[PDB]
Amino acid sequence: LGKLQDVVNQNAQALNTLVKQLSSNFGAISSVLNDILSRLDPPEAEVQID
Amino acid sequence: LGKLQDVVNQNAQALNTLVKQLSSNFGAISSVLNDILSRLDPPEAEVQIDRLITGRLQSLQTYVTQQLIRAAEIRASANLAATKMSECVLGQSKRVDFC
Amino acid sequence: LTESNKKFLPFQQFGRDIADTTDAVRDPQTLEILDITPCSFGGVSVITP
Amino acid sequence: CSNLLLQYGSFCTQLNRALTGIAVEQDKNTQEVFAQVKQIYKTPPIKDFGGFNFSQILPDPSKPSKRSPIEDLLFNKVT
Amino acid sequence: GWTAGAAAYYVGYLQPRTFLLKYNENGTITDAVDCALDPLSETKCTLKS
Amino acid sequence: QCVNLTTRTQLPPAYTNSFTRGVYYPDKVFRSSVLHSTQDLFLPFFS
Ligand SMILES: *[C@@H]1O[C@H](CO)[C@@H](O[C@@H]2O[C@H](CO)[C@@H](O)[C@H](O)[C@H]2NC(C)=O)[C@H](O)[C@H]1NC(C)=O
Ligand SMILES: *[C@@H]1O[C@H](CO)[C@@H](O)[C@H](O)[C@H]1NC(C)=O
Ligand SMILES: *[C@@H]1O[C@H](CO)[C@@H](O)[C@H](O)[C@H]1NC(C)=O
Repeated sequence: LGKLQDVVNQNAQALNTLVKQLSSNFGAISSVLNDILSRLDPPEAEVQID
Repeated sequence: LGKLQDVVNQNAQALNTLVKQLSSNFGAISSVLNDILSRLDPPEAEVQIDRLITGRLQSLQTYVTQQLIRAAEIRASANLAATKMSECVLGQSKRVDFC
Repeated sequence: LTESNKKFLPFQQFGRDIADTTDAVRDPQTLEILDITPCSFGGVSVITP
Repeated sequence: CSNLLLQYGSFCTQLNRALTGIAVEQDKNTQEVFAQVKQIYKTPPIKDFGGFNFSQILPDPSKPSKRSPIEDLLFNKVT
Repeated sequence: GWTAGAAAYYVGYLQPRTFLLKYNENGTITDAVDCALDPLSETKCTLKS
Repeated sequence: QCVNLTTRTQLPPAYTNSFTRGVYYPDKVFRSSVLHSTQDLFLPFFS
């Protein structure tokens, strides 16, 4: 079946892309904010979290 | 023919708007990245390049959103045309004021 | 650089289009108008049985 | 620029997927409108319909194009 | 006592304004329409036609 | 060297109206069938 399969595959792949979006640096020096929080002082940390 | 001319003009004007958006600075000191690459070293020019990237990405996202809305409208019109083709052309439709 | 068939007025150097892209230039030696065209681009597509 | 787009490659993948879906959507849209019959029929050589003049909507073999004069006029009307 | 024949000259002052210029196939200016002179001119120059 | 003139009867300056005058090429580029708008110093029409 074609019509019943795309409506599930597109949603699953969009959810996979949403999950993968957390693995990107987004122009920063790290992906997870906890590394900056445990490594940087709060004035420099808040810029990376922003 | 109004509808075809309007949709063609809308697509062409959106494409030209994207082209002219490529010629924008988005608050930076220049539009083209080659000028800033030649005039400023990359260790000091990453912020302006990132701002240009963000502006072009926003332009691309808006273009994709408008194209998706236009494609949905075109699909609705095509479905209406297909139903009319199946009913009024491929037989006689008893639906008054439909064909 | 393609040999164009359009002449230029004798006070201009460059030439642009509707999209503000410089696609026409004049050689500064013996007055030849040469077009500017992007080289080549595209995408490889795979047909699988 | 590509080195910095490595962080936005997922967004570019989403836009490319949306554009490919739009292209295949417009490709599929013609099939349910015009491809309704899987057999190509033809008109008789002698046009005797009792008085109904069908030459305007029927294609004319005088021109190299298969378009009817009404459809050719429609083609010339819209840019 | 002197003579100078017949002559006349005009002097004008330029100010910054926005003008929409029409170009032909030869690349020569034919007509110009303002944007802060007439509402019809503003409508013409805003539509780029 | 120069000499000075003498006081005589002159005519006061008058004012006339321009009619689509004072238009020049604003750039050294070529545009064909292009309706292009630029910000440059021109002479206003009917001024
Ligand atoms: C059907 O209508 C067409 C109109 O397009 C008729 O074609 C015209 O016929 C007249 C009569 O000889 C000519 O003077 C015109 O030049 C024709 N026009 C074109 C565009 O061909 C045609 O004769 C009609 N047929 C019938 C059977 O009535
Ligand atoms: C410039 O000099 C060269 C060499 O003499 C000549 O071939 C060319 O025509 C000249 N260009 C001019 C005069 O515009
Ligand atoms: C300007 O272009 C027109 C359009 O073909 C042509 O008839 C005319 O001869 C051209 N004039 C010059 C000076 O090239």
